Amino acid sequence: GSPWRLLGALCLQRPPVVSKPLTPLQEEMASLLQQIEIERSLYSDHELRALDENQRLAKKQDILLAQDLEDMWEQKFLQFKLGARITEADEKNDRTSLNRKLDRNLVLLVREKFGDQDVWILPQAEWQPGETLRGTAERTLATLSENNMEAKFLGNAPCGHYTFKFPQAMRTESNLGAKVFFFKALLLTGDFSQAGNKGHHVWVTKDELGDYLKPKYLAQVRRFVSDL
Amino acid sequence: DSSRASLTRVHRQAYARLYPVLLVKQDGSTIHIRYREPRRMLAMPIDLDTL
Amino acid sequence: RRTPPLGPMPNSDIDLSNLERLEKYRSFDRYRRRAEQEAQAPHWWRTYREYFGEKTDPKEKIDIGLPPPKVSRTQQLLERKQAIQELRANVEEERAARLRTASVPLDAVRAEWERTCGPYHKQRLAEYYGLYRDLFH
Amino acid sequence: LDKARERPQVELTFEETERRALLLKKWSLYKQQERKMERDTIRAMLEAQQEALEELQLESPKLHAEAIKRDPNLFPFEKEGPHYTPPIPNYQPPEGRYNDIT
Amino acid sequence: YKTKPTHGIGKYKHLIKANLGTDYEYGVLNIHLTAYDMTLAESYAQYVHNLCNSLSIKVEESYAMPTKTIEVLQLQDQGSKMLLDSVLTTHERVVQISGLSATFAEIFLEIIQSSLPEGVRLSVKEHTEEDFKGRFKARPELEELLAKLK
Amino acid sequence: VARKERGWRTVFPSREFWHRLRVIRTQHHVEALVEHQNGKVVVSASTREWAIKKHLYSTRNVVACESIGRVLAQRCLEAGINFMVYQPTPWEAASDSMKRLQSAMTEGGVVLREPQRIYE
Amino acid sequence: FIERAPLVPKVRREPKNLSDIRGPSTEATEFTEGNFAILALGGGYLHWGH
RNA sequence: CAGAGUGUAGCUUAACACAAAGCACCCAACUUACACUUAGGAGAUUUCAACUUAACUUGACCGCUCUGACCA
Repeated sequence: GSPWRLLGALCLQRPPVVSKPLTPLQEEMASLLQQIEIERSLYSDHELRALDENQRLAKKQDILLAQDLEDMWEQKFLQFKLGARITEADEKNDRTSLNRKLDRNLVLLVREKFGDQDVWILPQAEWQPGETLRGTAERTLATLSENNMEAKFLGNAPCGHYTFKFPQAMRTESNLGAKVFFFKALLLTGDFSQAGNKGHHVWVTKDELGDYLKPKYLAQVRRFVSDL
Repeated sequence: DSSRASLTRVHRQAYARLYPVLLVKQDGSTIHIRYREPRRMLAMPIDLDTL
Repeated sequence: RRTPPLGPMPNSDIDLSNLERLEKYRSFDRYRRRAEQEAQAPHWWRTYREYFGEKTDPKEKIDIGLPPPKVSRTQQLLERKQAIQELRANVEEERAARLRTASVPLDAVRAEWERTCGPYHKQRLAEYYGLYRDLFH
Repeated sequence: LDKARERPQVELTFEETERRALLLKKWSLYKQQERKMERDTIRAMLEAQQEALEELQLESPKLHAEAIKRDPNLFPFEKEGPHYTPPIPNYQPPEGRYNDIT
Repeated sequence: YKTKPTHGIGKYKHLIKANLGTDYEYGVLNIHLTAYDMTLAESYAQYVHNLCNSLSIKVEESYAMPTKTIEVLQLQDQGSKMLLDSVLTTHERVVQISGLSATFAEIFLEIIQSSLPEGVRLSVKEHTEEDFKGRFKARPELEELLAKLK
Repeated sequence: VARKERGWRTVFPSREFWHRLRVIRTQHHVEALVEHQNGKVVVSASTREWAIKKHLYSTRNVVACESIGRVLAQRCLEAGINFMVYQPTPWEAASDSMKRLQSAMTEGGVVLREPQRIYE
Repeated sequence: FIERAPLVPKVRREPKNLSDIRGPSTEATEFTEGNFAILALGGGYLHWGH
């Protein structure tokens, strides 16, 4: 055997649901692109309709005018209510629901107890004989408490590794430390059940990831977790 | 970021004017697209056959 | 009959195994710049410079002029950097530079040229006329 | 092809040209930072992945041979882009019919 | 000259010239970019094409698919006849790349999906089995290939 | 009456001249050189020297290229060099910065075409 | 099974001046997979009968 | 936590001084796109003193890397 335990970590990420709002510099450029587009385009069928109607009215068989139809479009739009980009969970700061922070990616964190101490880490399982290292990460989903989620794994190679040693208490020749390997996957659809939410798992971004993780553990995690 | 390649303009020598419109999907989600007419919103109805 | 080369071949360093994933030139100017670099380098074969280039003695030519002035580079560089930021801060210069209407005063340029690098250009120009060749051998 | 659809070309004032010209120089620097962050992000992922594989081979060379293999189930991969608003939990779109022109 | 040590100094032909997918690298990947906006598909395909060059990935071909026009009919108010509402046009851009390793695929796929604009659909599939790798070639290409055949 | 190095018909650039105006524009700097047929450089004018750098908003724009020619033209007259050839690529000739550099040399009294050699 | 004749004849890339049976061999002179082989100590032509 | 090692924007054995250079990189226009080209943009000596030229030599200060301490 080996003195380092092999643990197959899993890094489940929630892709952004809504587009991130444009920066003030981007807003200025966005207006310029549309302003240039109008100046370098021909008259549309709607614009040519309005000009002809103006000439005919000035001189004097269309029931609906160009401007009149535009008002109808505006009235229908004001009746429909668009989805709220900022959800209630954002106001409540409930870091357990996927509904929060739709603009940014979310990383799953689960709290586990080691040495009679609770530590927030990524989901992981011990490697077993006759099983690939990637298959260990897929097994972690089955061990979760009442989870119905389909994860999309990208490749087979690990996305990171962390090494730690027992603090001279349980350190032995047969068990000197452990080497975890992080596997990233995409959360296609699904969410946890309502049985256990608060103490079970939380979903935070990379910026708010350091609060839960340890400084040494966070060092190897902020490397394969992007903030784009 | 979704803004990495989002802000662009029509790179055509000849083309008709387009207006920024919202395309509401069948589940309420909306997306910014450019339409021929200045319709403030567009909502795709649900097909009767796909029921 | 074959004879091994007396020196490294021109394109010997190129590896033919991964020829598909090798950066190309893609342009005439990029090849021309590299082509001129190797044309100014010594070669073990016969070259144009061997027969037409002006023969010079391998011994370095002596310098018999005044010793070079002593200037502190760190202070010289800092003062030059500060002037650039002030010039670029003005919006009138940038507008004139963008409109391709700005110009430099030629009289002031030569005043600084004659003090900093003027003597070195004169030495290079004098060598072209061969004044050092005849006056001082 | 008809020239009746052409719109009049309104001249741009000096300030309008000045603002656009200064706006394009700031947009060039803004896009340079986006590429810089993306370039480092790809480098960061590549360095961590390559370093992780080296540690895997030392611990167990058999598991290293499986990580570097391709994933037949990986493709095809389908990912839809974000939307301007989240979906409405309770919404009933109207009825209609879809016809495709090819 | 052949007997001279400088023989072959002028050789250039080996410098210029002289699919199957292995278990470690994917053979050919076709990236489909479906979006209702024509400019978004063109811009994102340009972004992907520029990304492949920076990451040292060969791009076989970047082309466009035929546009499919979709008519949207909405039910008339208090009636049974479908009336014309809007016309939605579907634009697709295909960027074909080959020579991507499995290990580097995880990073490549995550980068592109992160920068995916709104309303743009991403579809990556392999079509090397369909083959159809036949395109018009220039005369020198035919001459060299025919020379091998003889 | 001095012979020009005729030949080099299948390569670029030509060598049938006495003096050549060679413009080197890099990523940050723009440099123009006047060099003899044997390779010796007669006079130089670049944006790297403090004399021209202190009066330029940017050393890589058209203004910098035009300013080099105005400075070089004065140096060409002082050096006694009045005739020189310019051998640009088709894209360099069509470029706007090289057009104004040629204008600066012409307005400075330098003709961009050498007189033909006298054989008889 | 060895075909009597090639399906499609092909022009060889060797020079027309051929010494095909004359001189020492410069190919297939070492063992590749097995341990025993028949060594040729002379030049000749092998046809379908051989 | 010490121990050594190390220092120019991404790279470089570019930097004698006349001078912080060359390439790589970014935007726009041209291209379906890439590429070319044209037209633009951002850049750096870890910081201090040492008889002074010290990006160059010394140490400090500093950051970084590496190996152990530390470690779930």
